[PDB]
Amino acid sequence: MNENYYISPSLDTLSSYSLLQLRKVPHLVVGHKSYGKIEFLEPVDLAGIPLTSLGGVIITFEPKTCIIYANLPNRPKRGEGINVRARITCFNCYPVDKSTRKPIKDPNHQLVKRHIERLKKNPNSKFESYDADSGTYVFIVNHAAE
Amino acid sequence: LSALPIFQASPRYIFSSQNGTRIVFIQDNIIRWYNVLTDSLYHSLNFSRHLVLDDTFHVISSTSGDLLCLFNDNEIFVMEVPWGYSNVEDVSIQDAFQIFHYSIDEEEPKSSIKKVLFHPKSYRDSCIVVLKEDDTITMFDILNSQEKPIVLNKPNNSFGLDARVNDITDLEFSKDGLTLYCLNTTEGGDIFAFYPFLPSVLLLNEKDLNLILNKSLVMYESLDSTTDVIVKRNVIKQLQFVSKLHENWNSRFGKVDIQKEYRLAKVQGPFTINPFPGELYDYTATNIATILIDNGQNEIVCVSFDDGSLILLFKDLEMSMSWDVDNYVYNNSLVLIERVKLQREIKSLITLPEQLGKLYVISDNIIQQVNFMSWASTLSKSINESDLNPLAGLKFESKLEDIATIERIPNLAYINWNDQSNLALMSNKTLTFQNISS
Amino acid sequence: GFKVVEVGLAMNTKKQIGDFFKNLNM
Repeated sequence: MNENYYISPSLDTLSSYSLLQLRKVPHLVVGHKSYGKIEFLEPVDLAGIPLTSLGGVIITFEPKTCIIYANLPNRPKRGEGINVRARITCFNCYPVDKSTRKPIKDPNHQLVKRHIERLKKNPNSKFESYDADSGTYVFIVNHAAE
Repeated sequence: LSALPIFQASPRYIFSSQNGTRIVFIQDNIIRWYNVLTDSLYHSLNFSRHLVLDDTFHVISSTSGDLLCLFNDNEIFVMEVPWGYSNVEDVSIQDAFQIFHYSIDEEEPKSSIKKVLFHPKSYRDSCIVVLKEDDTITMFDILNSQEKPIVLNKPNNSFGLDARVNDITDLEFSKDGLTLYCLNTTEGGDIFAFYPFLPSVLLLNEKDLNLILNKSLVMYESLDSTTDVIVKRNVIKQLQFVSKLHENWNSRFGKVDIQKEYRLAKVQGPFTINPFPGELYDYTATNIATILIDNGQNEIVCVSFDDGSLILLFKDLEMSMSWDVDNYVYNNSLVLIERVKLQREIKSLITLPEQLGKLYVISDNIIQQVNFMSWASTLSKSINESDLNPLAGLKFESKLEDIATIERIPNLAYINWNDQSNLALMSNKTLTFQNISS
Repeated sequence: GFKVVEVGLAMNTKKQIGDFFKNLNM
């Protein structure tokens, strides 16, 4: 788990958890200091999972994207392990200028209104919020591993 | 002449081949084919026994004119026009003309077919490209079951923006033959591209084989140390690949085999469209077309928009081939040359290989023809003569012209008859012919 | 191949033509 990621509770706190209470881990938060984070809104089962994988093996971040379970998914069934409802936050998801491919950070540009309107259109990720200035996009997904 | 035996009737399609010399006519589930210079009578092959068409089906023809592809949202058929046969009676011989079939139900949530295209450079037209609602693009080898279809732009298990290309409205091959342009809608309209997008057996003549080898060498030399590491890798890969092609190229057939490994390529894009018209941010891209400017693969990319507008683009940078790199961008650059507002609802774009720098735009009741050879002809001269001067002054305005009034998006076809090129406009109810200059 | 200089020149001309159209429209 490189310097970029972080988990809550501590990788330490999680280590001391009873083999039993390592299945009811509530309020789990994994994030990348530069790209965004994912907050699980349901208890998570971290049993049978190497606590350092949640770093950049199981949960991974890249510009505007969040990938769960690298290639060849363990097939977590719904409500199992990590496949649970969660709030994902992606930083710098501004609209892009077509002739430059650079981010348009002005809150009133034509693309803004349309950009938001686009985000609200459920791409299997329920829109919760978009900050015109921050460019921060927040949405909810019912099943993390899907 | 509308008084030709093959035409008289009672879904209807018409296609031409070999410089408007051969005509193919579909009506009542029967294929009629007639070679204007070779036959005295036309011939037929009723295929009702294999497929009965309904107005939901789309049918396209390979440019060579040897194959037809009939499809709907669920299945695909590929038939061989019996050129050369005269008496197709044998039930066994007629089934020989049924070359390939596919249904989405053939797979174990099944995405339906949105569009199908023949790969422009597959040997014996053996490759069909299929775009599904999936935004998934698949290549089927019509002539080989020992080939598992190749699926590109597969769905991802990602969240957030731009995992892969989504919301593709149209597809179009570059006139280079190795590139596939995709027009998507996710953000009002953008262009992505698959380079290379190869069939299992690539049609490549000697002139073209050396062109991509030389372009490959120019870029290899163009490498320096500031060059991005990922780019450097691709350029070197490109040169290695094109060199291997040159080593296995069969000159007598002008073809070369391509291993499944080199056919899995990840999309490049979005392309930069500079300078993008501000108005268009309020509309959506509809279609994309590629128009040939000269005889050296020089082309213009054309894109449709909600506002009945058209933007003629030009690719100034040379792309490098890419297979792994996600979100690879690099010389994915397009420049705006002109914008054409037709203020009509553009329902589709069409081109006829036989006419350079000309594009047919089917609006709601008109078929207009945008002719940009006024400037395009000079543009290719300067590209080929490395002289920018001619461009100075040139007004980049295309000649717009109303071809005819339609009612149902007609089927077009170029027919060269007795020293006079013509345009056949086919529709449910009619079959018109019109003179074409040049 | 030989034509390499010829091809490189064409590619370079296209870049120049790229700027022309960039600095032609607003």
